[PDB]
Amino acid sequence: PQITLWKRPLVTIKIGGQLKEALLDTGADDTVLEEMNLPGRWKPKMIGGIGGFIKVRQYDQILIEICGHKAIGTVLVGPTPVNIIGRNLLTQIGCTLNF
Amino acid sequence: PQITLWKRPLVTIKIGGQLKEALLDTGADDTVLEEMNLPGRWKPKMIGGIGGFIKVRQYDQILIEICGHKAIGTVLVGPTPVNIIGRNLLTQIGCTLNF
Ligand SMILES: CCOP(=O)(COc1ccc(C[C@H](NC(=O)O[C@H]2CO[C@H]3OCC[C@H]32)[C@H](O)CN(CC(CC)CC)S(=O)(=O)c2ccc(N)cc2)cc1)OCC
Repeated sequence: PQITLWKRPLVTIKIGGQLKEALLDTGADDTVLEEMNLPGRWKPKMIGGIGGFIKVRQYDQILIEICGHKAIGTVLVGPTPVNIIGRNLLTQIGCTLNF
Repeated sequence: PQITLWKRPLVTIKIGGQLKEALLDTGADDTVLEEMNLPGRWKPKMIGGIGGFIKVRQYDQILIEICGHKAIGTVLVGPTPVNIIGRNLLTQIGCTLNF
């Protein structure tokens, strides 16, 4: 689809078999989701945003469906203000900016 | 043009007679630029992201040229680590997400 930006570009995602809403965020290098339970091993990591740095749980090679497009990659879980899909998965679903 | 997301979507902008590099950021509601001494009146504001909030100065009706496309609207100025073009101006240059 083509998505205009008059409103936040929120889409439904499916991860761990559960549905959620997430923001397509071209300014995010990485995908960061709010606190949730995900199976498999995870490594503690840090990521920085406009307000400073936070501690997150890094899950590698995670299956995640974004607006009907499948991705498999790194998902960070932690106290982000909102669920964001970053460039590491936006590239996988073929997302581009166009103007 | 079409911008892929393999790397950060950085482009040249022109504001207050200065050229700068800025991130085209669909995750940012509003444009926030690194510290610069703009003229005119302003209002204090707090914007939040990963890590918490920062204090910024809100200027209204500021002209920004983004890749030769002219836009005018709210521009926040403060201690952001990166120049960020948010949705308030991305809409004005016809920018969309596509996959
Ligand atoms: C310590 C920093 O290190 P740096 O290298 C790069 O810092 C940054 C790089 C990009 C961004 C931009 C930010 N990206 C981000 O948080 O992404 C993080 C996860 O992915 C990696 O990749 C980049 C960082 C992490 C979002 O796109 C936009 N935000 C909102 C979003 C939705 C609520 C927040 C999830 S907002 O808060 O900024 C914002 C809020 C209101 C506004 N009116 C305007 C902006 C901020 C800082 O610079 C120092 C050398």
